[PDB]
Amino acid sequence: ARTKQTARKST
Amino acid sequence: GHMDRYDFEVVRCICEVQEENDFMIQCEECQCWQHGVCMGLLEENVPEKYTCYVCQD
Ligand SMILES: [Zn+2]
Ligand SMILES: [Zn+2]
Repeated sequence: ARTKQTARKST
Repeated sequence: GHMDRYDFEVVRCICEVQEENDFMIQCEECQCWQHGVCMGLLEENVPEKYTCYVCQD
């Protein structure tokens, strides 16, 4: 099962 | 129909939103993405074969 995470913009 | 009968990276949660939460997982059957916390999964629990409600219910 593929997975990803995020929290803020790419700066 | 939007599927084209192809398997694509498609954010389809029970939320009926393509929005991204802090965590998302992909269905092993149809490739769709979901908020794991909506599906009962976390980055701690990610299985090798998670089935999505659109496939498993
Ligand atoms: Zn959700
Ligand atoms: Zn599925």
